[PDB]
Amino acid sequence: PVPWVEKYRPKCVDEVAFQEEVVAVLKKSLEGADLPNLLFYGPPGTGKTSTILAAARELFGPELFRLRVLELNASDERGIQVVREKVKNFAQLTVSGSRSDGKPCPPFKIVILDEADSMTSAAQAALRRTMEKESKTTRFCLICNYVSRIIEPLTSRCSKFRFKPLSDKIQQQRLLDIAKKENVKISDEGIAYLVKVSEGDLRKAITFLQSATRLTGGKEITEKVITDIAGVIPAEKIDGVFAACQSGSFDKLEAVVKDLIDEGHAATQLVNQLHDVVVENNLSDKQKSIITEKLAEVDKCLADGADEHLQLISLCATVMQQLSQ
Amino acid sequence: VDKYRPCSLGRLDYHKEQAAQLRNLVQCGDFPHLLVYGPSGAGKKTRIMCILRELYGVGVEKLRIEHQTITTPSKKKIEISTIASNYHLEVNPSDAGNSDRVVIQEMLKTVAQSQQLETNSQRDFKVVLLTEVDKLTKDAQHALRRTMEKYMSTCRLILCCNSTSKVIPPIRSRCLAVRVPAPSIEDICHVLSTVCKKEGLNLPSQLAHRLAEKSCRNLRKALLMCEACRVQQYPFTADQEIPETDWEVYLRETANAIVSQQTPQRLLEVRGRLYELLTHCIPPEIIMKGLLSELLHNCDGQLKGEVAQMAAYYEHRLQLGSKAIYHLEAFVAKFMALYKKFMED
Amino acid sequence: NLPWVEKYRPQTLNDLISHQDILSTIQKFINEDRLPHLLLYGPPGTGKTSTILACAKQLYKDKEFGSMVLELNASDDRGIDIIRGPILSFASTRTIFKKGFKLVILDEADAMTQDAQNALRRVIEKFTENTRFCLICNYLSKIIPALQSRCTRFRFGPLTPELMVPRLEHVVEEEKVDISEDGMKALVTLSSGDMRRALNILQSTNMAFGKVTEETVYTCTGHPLKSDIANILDWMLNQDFTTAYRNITELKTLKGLALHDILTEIHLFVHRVDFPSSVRIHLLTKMADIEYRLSVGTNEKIQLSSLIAAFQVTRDLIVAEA
Amino acid sequence: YELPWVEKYRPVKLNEIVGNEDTVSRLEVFAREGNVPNIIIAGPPGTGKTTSILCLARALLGPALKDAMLELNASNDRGIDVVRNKIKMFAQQKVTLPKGRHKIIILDEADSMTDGAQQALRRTMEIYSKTTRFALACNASDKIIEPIQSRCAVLRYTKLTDAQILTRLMNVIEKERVPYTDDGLEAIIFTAQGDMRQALNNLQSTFSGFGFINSENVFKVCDEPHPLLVKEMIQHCVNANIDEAYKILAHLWHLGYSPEDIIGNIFRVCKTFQMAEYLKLEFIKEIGYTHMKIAEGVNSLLQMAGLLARLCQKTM
Amino acid sequence: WVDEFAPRHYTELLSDDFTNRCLLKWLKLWDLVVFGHESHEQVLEEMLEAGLDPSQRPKQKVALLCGPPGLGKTTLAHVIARHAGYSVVEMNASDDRSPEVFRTRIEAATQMESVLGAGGKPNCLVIDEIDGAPVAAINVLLSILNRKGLLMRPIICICNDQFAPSLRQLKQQAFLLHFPPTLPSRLVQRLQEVSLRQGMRADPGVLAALCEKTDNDIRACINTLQFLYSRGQRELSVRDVQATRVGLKDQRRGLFSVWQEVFQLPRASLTSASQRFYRVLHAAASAGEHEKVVQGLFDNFLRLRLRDSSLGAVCVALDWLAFDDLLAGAAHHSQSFQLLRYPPFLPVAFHVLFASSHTPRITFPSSQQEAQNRMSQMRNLIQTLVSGIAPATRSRATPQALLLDALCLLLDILAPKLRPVSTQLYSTREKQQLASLVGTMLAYSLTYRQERTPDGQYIYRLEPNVEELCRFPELPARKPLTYQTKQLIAREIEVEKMRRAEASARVE
Ligand SMILES: Nc1ncnc2c1ncn2[C@@H]1O[C@H](COP(=O)(O)OP(=O)(O)OP(O)(O)=S)[C@@H](O)[C@H]1O
Ligand SMILES: Nc1ncnc2c1ncn2[C@@H]1O[C@H](COP(=O)(O)OP(=O)(O)OP(O)(O)=S)[C@@H](O)[C@H]1O
Ligand SMILES: Nc1ncnc2c1ncn2[C@@H]1O[C@H](COP(=O)(O)OP(=O)(O)OP(O)(O)=S)[C@@H](O)[C@H]1O
Ligand SMILES: Nc1ncnc2c1ncn2[C@@H]1O[C@H](COP(=O)(O)OP(=O)(O)O)[C@@H](O)[C@H]1O
Ligand SMILES: [Mg+2]
Ligand SMILES: [Mg+2]
Ligand SMILES: [Mg+2]
Repeated sequence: PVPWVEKYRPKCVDEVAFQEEVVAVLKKSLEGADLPNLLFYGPPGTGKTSTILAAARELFGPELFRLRVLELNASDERGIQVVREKVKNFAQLTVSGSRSDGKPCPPFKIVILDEADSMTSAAQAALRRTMEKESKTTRFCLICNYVSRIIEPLTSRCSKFRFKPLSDKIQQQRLLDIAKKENVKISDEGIAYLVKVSEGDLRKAITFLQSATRLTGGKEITEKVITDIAGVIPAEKIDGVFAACQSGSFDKLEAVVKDLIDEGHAATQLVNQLHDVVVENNLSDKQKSIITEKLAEVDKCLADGADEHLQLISLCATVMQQLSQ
Repeated sequence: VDKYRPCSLGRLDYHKEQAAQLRNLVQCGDFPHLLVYGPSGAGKKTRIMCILRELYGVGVEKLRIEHQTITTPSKKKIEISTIASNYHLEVNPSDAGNSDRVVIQEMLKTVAQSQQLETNSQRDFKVVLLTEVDKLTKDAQHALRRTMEKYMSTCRLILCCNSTSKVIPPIRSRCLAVRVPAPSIEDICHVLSTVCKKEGLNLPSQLAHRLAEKSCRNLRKALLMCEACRVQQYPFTADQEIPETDWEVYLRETANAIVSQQTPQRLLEVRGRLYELLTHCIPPEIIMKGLLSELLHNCDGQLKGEVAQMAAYYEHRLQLGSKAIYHLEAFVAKFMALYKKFMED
Repeated sequence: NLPWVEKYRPQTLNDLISHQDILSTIQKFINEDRLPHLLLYGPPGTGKTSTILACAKQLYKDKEFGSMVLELNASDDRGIDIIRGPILSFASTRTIFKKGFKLVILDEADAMTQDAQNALRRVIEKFTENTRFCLICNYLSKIIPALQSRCTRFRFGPLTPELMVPRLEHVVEEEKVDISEDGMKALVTLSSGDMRRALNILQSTNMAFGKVTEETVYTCTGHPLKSDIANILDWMLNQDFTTAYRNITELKTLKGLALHDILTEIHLFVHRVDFPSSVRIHLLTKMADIEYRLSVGTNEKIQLSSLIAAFQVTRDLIVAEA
Repeated sequence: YELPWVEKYRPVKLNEIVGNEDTVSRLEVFAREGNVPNIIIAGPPGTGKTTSILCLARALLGPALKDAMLELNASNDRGIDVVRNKIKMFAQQKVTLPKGRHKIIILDEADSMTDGAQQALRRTMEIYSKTTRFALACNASDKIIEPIQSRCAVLRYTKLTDAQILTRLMNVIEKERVPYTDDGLEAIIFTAQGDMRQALNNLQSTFSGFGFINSENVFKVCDEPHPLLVKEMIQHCVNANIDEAYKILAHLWHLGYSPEDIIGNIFRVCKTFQMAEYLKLEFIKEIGYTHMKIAEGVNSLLQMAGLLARLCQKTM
Repeated sequence: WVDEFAPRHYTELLSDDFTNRCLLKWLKLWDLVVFGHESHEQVLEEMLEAGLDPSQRPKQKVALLCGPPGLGKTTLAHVIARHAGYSVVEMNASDDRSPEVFRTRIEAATQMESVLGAGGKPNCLVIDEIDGAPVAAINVLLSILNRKGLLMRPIICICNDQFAPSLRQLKQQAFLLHFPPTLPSRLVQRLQEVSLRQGMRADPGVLAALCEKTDNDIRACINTLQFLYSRGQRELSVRDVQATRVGLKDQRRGLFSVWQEVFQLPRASLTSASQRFYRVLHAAASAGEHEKVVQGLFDNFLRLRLRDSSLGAVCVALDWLAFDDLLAGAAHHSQSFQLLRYPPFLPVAFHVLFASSHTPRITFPSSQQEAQNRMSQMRNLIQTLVSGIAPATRSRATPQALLLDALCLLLDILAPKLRPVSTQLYSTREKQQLASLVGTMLAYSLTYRQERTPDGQYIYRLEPNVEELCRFPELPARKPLTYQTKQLIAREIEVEKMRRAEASARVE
């Protein structure tokens, strides 16, 4: 059991790089022993969960880590009743602040809510009501992707801590450090393409590098294993699709669509990469608008559960209509 | 198609580099949760079989049938036919229309909290092979994600599916995605020549190419077509009547009856034909795919494209309701109104 | 010490405001001993619990409030075991106290199922002369029409800012914090017509920074700024597609915005922008579709591009009409 | 300690029941024939399914009602044990009755029972058919199994028509000497939504509140979205206008109404609007689509604005 | 209500005489142990005569009278047990839920040496509604059947659904009677006999019309006969059977109104479209059942004459039906029951779309119910087929893959061209081809089955009826295998099955 996204979490708050302002404010809040307000938010892979776990480890220590820290996934537990019963069951246990090592521990238990922005308004209203139920003995920490998804009352009893996305130089630095630590043979171009396919995510990059070490088995990691583990459709397929739609008939469209489907490539990856291609190139505003609206409708239909081949042939019909006119 | 399936990854005929990646994955420890996907008939079950062969000894090929009794929130005991063994457990949770979450909770609990018998032979984890996870509901996949989170230590899953857009990203992101493409026409012809030459047959290359092009890159169909062509007439000629599946040519005749006449009595006749197709238990997605392909074979003047969009839209409606005959007849009625408008002007 | 709502909770029929017809009718019924089963429904934080607690402390003393009033709330699951459990046994009993009816305060009565509301309908119709229920709920339409047909309903609406600002001025005169005009405008706009969130936001602004202005409220709450949404709409209406997409995705990854909040603030903005009717219909239909597509849980960049797409078709049509 | 008007003015004979016509005539024939079969009474809630079999039983048994009549609601326990014990016990007692008289066991809300309860109720209805006659008041007759309804008569109750509710309400008004206006009667019809007990309760609520009946006083004690404003919103959506319709929608949204309440009043007004038939059907389809969005969990103001834009887009 | 017209002797039964004769033969077969006295029809007569227990008992001790819940099987068992010299002690399995009181009502109530006060009147056990009993009770009855004290009194179980799983372990040692007592010749003969028993005078044609009217029910026929006797009509004519005129209606004459209210325009102010709109809306709401109305509209809007040659209304009606299906799905999923105010607008839309003065034929919807029944039957066929599949080839393919990719090709593999020649005259290649054929039949577990057609000749079919799945009628007909080839391959299949049994005996 080697979870590299958990193994390479900095357990010390001084080991947290790039966020020393938030580290210093967290250290002041821990030493002040009166912390009613706490919130972490940012893009995934920024290590807000690792930062609050490092704060919990530097305050509670390893002995109280399994006692006064409770982590719950909000997206896994979107039901009302489970987060009513588990939070109350954890909060009702009266554990004093006395530590066997003699360190002064202030008397609160910490609660982590991972992906708390996935809740609805009524779920967060019931959550707030539970916060007002147990605002004394235990303390809470919400982790969300966007702070504007969180309803107002939960922003009243918390202090925000914004996270910048990590710059690609320190992303490549951390990836080469981890590859040197675990003796992983991968070139600089492989690291750059690995951070390209995982757009601003160190969790996805760490899991993809772990899977590359699993699938290569000691070999040098190439571009093919990276572009196949992430499921990335190669740019030759997208260029062939746009060549068929630009100058061709529906026989060519059905040929390239059947080739993509029988190659096993997912339609979600195709709509994402076709959106990425069509939002940057030199088409007209009307053509880009019609194609992107069709891509959004296609991804909605794929989320509903509609058949992918019919959606792809309708999407390629729309792209052919816009391009071949 | 079952006698000469390759038992191990070293005996495969196509996709050698993916076999090398999968045997390197087996070659080390911490084998993660797999999500095997692709098109139907590509060889996903063959790859998963070879993975399970490499994961254990020679006793993987032993299989048995159990009829396990599940209990719903309603007091109702429902039997589920599981294909199990002493090293893994293969299940199809899609047979329960609404109780799929209960069976994927209970089988996960009885496979995880019940420890393995002899831990010297197998590893610390045993495999649960879910089959066709795409038609599971969203709350069922959420319960699957919860049970995967709770029991990572002793139960590491392999999810065989197709068309991964029905699968939610919170369970896709936790699994290593392995994509098995359908083999190329040259590789289908090569394995047809191999399966003919190892039983003393004289299949020419032209009939093999016609078999590969006719089967739409489905390998099981392209091999059962070869065996049916052997049985139908043994001396293989380049011009052979390839044995066509009955519902495919019935769908082609259905599209011919659609393009024949644009009158509502023909719509009633085609409603009878669609009802026959529905009561023959084939899914309406395949019906829409075959109908659209056979209508695009008989269309002209760019109208295909509009028809193509139309087909996708009604398939979308078919994924929101429960009575598929309303949406299928809405599609063919709108298509016949559009043809009448196209052929009139 | 304590939160301001738990300090300054109203305890008198005159201390609750904007419900003067409702409070007058409740006082008229309770002076004549003709009070029916009550169903107070409305938005959160508009004075539903505090009104009936003021009426209970008017009816009963401090000593007998804990005996002839049973309170059930969100901590109690509302299924079928409760209605055949403590509330039935509470309603079907007499008391050694003065000869008056009992009282059951059932918070969040809209979370009961149709079978639970029918069982509660049986309990309500069986015992009337000794028990007067009080069901308080957010949505009237989530309960059955039989339950609406046996208990008298009362709509606790939102508080108009014209009537809301004297209580805010009273709590800013009693508690000395810095008060400006734009801070009060931000309070009465972001609070959305309920006193509970206004007092919570005011206390959080006092405890976090110390002064109450518009930008302090916006930074403490995380609400999207008006100039922020103005910049988003300007980028959608007079920039290129790749330029607008890159600018808005950098603003989303910087400011911490989400596409649902961008959607509702842009929806509030486009009814100020004097569009022609046809492009207004097109924008509203497209934005409602984007809201539903975000509700069903898809990728976010593609829906952002569809929003920019609708506004680019809009800007082409606007310039072509000019 | 005055009784509410729901139970105070409940009718005591079959001649005062205004709901059905053929079924009340069948009950009137059954009250004098004396060979009453086991019956199942089906219909919407609140249409009078248990003030009709009660009147039939009181006209049938008469002075021996208290010994030879058992009403079993869903108010008590609805397990299998109480139906096994109490119903069989009551059917096994003897009552000195005339030739064409039988005991009556009314089972209110007979649809919530399981399959075992009704498959035992088959034998309890079959065996004791000479002594007692059953009367199951069911909300939905499709949930009743086929062998139960094969051996028993099926009686159907419709939803109260607005003319019948008008006749009953004017009878209650003339009985209680209530001054009234026609606009107040229209308002109490609109807030009544076809239910008789809801109509009587709203009328007694506004009579205890304000007294004199007028259309302004009905909506002070009910406070639905006002049908004048909702009808103006539908009229603006049908007259190719989106700005004025959204102005009315924002006026009804800054009064704090939920999306569900506004869209329910939107459909209730669009039922009785005045326009073309195909435009009505397209509007009802769009309103149902938007209500599916709202009940799915999308309850923003943008969804109501998109509904208004789609209604304005249907009418060119 | 069956007061004096109840059957009491063997001459008042309303079933076919073969079923009653074999039932009486099974009842009188127990006289060797109770009293101590010393096609499918031929199969039943062989199993009722050839071979008995050493303790003078039959092989089966329980009769499963499976059929529809009416049709008077209980009264038939009562009068036959009265005729055979026993007394009927009936019991019910629906009021008995606890297994302890079940064993009190079975193992402590009857089938012992219950020598009562009437020494010439022994007793027999009659059980009704055995399908609805819990599985513990039927397991207890199975243990009583398998008790070796010994069971001597007969058990006459009454069944309603034969294909319940709880009777999977019982019918192999039971006696099945799925006979349909719907033969009017016998129903009207016993009806004339029971009319002669009292004095009611009825024509045979009128009672035959009543028999074919109320779906050949008999207890309801006696109930309505006593009802018309209480009304006072001493004679019966065609007008007396026209009091209802439909006996197959479960209040279905209202539905034929409302579909007419959808389809037939009211003939002639009342010509306003708002009045017709409100009228058909009120009728659609007042019809009560909605799913039957929707199915009737879907099955009836194309057989009606349509003037829309451009299909300008069929698309709108199918959109409306999809809207109704979406409403049903959303109201079932979100559990919010304020969405059901809309689907009453489905018929009135049809009344706007298909308002015609003509009155075509309106049919009760049979396409949807038989369609779902066909889907259930084909699904159970697939389940039985894959249960027959050996576990090695079971896991290698999904049921949809075998249904859409393999089954027609499997039928084309398993139907080659052969000649009528003996087994020893085949060549080496032909013997290897027959070995491959019988290996496929052994692995996929199918066997050719003999069937007696109603014409009289013998025909051969598949054992799980795979050709029901993998075939369509509108295709051009392919040449099937001849009869003697089916006989030859069935003989090869059974001798290969015996060879496989010998191989499994030699290995084990
Ligand atoms: N400031 C940092 N210094 C050092 N390592 C960091 C820093 N930020 C992130 N990391 C690394 O990034 C990894 C990912 O951390 P996570 O906490 O999973 O990211 P995240 O923000 O929680 O995204 P989620 O969990 O998917 S919402 C950690 O295990 C660290 O190894
Ligand atoms: N009319 C009012 N006048 C003054 N303060 C008020 C008024 N209504 C609400 N408040 C304040 O807001 C708080 C919330 O009131 P409550 O009635 O307890 O909430 P609610 O109306 O029951 O809504 P819930 O409980 O969240 S569903 C009170 O404790 C007061 O501090
Ligand atoms: N046709 C009618 N004429 C007179 N009063 C009626 C009529 N229909 C209903 N009512 C009144 O409405 C109430 C009837 O409610 P009930 O009959 O108890 O409800 P229900 O319709 O039987 O549905 P259940 O029993 O809850 S399943 C009484 O107050 C009656 O006075
Ligand atoms: N390397 C191979 N050699 C021979 N046959 C193969 C090979 N790979 C796949 N096949 C055949 O292709 C067919 C694919 O079946 P399957 O693995 O079940 O596909 P799917 O899982 O997509 O339904 C099988 O019948 C198998 O016999
Ligand atoms: Mg996280
Ligand atoms: Mg409250
Ligand atoms: Mg009632």
